[PDB]
Amino acid sequence: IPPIPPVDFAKYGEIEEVPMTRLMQIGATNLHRSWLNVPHVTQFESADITELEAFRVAQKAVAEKAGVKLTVLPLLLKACAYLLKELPDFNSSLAPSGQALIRKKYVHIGFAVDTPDGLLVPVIRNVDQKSLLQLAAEAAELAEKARSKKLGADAMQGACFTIASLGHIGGTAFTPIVNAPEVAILGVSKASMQPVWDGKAFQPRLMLPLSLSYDHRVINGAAAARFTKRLGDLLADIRAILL
Amino acid sequence: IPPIPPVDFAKYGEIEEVPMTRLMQIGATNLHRSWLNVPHVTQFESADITELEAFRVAQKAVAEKAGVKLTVLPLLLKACAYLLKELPDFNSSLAPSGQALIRKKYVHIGFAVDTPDGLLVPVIRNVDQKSLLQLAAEAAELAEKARSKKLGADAMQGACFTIASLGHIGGTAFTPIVNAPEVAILGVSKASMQPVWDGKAFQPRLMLPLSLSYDHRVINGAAAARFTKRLGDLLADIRAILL
Repeated sequence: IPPIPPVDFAKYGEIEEVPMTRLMQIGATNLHRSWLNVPHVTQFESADITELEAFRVAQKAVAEKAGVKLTVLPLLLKACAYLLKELPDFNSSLAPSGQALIRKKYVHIGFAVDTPDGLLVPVIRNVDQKSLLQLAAEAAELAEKARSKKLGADAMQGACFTIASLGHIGGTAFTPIVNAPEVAILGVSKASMQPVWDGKAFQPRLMLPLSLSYDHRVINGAAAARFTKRLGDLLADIRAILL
Repeated sequence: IPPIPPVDFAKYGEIEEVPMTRLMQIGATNLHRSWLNVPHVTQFESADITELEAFRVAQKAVAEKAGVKLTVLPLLLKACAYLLKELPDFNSSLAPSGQALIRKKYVHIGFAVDTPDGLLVPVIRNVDQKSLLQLAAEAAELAEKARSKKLGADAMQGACFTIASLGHIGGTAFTPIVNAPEVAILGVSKASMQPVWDGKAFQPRLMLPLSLSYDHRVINGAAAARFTKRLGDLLADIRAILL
């Protein structure tokens, strides 16, 4: 692939060289390898989380009694695990022969933690089997170990899917890059009060922006549209996970 | 125990003798054995099922697609199974030595089916592990087999708890009899719209009457009051089963 021509940046003013941590360099390589290997499409959707939010906030007592903080992330992890089982092509990878998908029968999900040294994506194993306060505890632990460089490379392996949440900082939507060999990554941005037509008038609903990027070789437009539609449906009423 | 004196009923008018099925006679014996063995207390509670009802009715599409009818019974079975795990003394039996409780580490629940021949209480095994549409399917099957005399005595065994629902016929509450060696039975009656004080005014909420009878040798008043309070809490918001 043609390289970018070097420029003498100091011809234009003062420059300074800072170096990249080995973590950034690793990260840089993996993103570039994914970019050139995966033809990316991003499907955008918004989910009504007004009732989910009310639930979160009411269970503040129980979560503190348990010592966990219950954010949107365990609710997101539980719903994507239910969906990764319903729509199995999202829980799979392209076999190196280019002619088979390896469908995984397990659901481990990674989530992006941005640390000073670079991006880490710890993996919670068997998300489909853990409860909201279990995933809350564990997500929190893995993030603290990630920040404190105590995350062992074992916990960075064998994910089937990645959630990347930037809702705590800002933004309306973004187009994340698939962590190949996974086949999809869910970006989540900031929730806002939005007018939503109730058939007769506009009601304020709290809306969560979702950005699903996927590997278009494995997932086609209709399948990905159906995945963010079911996810918006499960987040609007998380009780559907019970049936 | 002193017998009831025989009366010549025909001195007062015409009488007719109909016989009891063997099922009624079995049933008659077991109830009398429980009655004389278990000092019974009934704890009454009401649960707000307005939102549960809305959920039931909205999932009518999914349940029909699955071929199951989703009544209140699978929702009741799922919540009592979660609770039978939280409050383990309800999931136990008095050991024959009179000095130990056998705590069961499994949750199988029976439910009363009134058939022409008599009462049958089929048992769904491992209710804690099945989903609302799974319990819906299975409850329906077991009831049809019960009515059609095809219920094998295997499926009438090893229950930990019994739900007896008469909400489809009527009534405000009743005092059910514990099926010893179990230690409790939940009676459920008809839901009604009821005014419920919202701090400022009376709001109509749909209220489900619950009647928990228990074996007072094993369960004391505070524990049973806490059990129907948690059950009313879980039925008012079934999402708490997710955490």
